[PDB]
Amino acid sequence: MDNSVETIELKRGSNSVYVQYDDIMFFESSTKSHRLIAHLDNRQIEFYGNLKELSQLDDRFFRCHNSFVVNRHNIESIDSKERIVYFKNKEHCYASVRNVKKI
DNA sequence: TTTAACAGTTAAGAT
DNA sequence: AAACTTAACTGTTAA
Ligand SMILES: [Mg+2]
Ligand SMILES: [Mg+2]
Repeated sequence: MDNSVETIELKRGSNSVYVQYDDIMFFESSTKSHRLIAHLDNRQIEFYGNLKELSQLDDRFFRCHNSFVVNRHNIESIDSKERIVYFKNKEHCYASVRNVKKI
């Protein structure tokens, strides 16, 4: 078990992958029902979970949109006009009108 | 500056 | 592991 760095267990059936919090740029809802996609530095992991629970895990995980939970540690910049959040790995996600200012 | 109506869309709670 | 339901979202628009 990785005890020295905060980690989240992402499950796939009886398989588990432990991912360090700051490996994660953001989570988004999957096109697949009841699944989410964790966007890591250079990998994506699809798993069963809910965005609400993830946002409750840690102050750094913020619900910036109904469909997205961002890791504040990995935000590089925000285009506030278009409400696009940019991450250190060059990915982006969207923030909602009601949540963008609270990031 | 603020809140929210509107109407379409979606996250998440039996088999 | 992977259909049906509806509260609560969404951006636009207005006040
Ligand atoms: Mg890292
Ligand atoms: Mg949080």
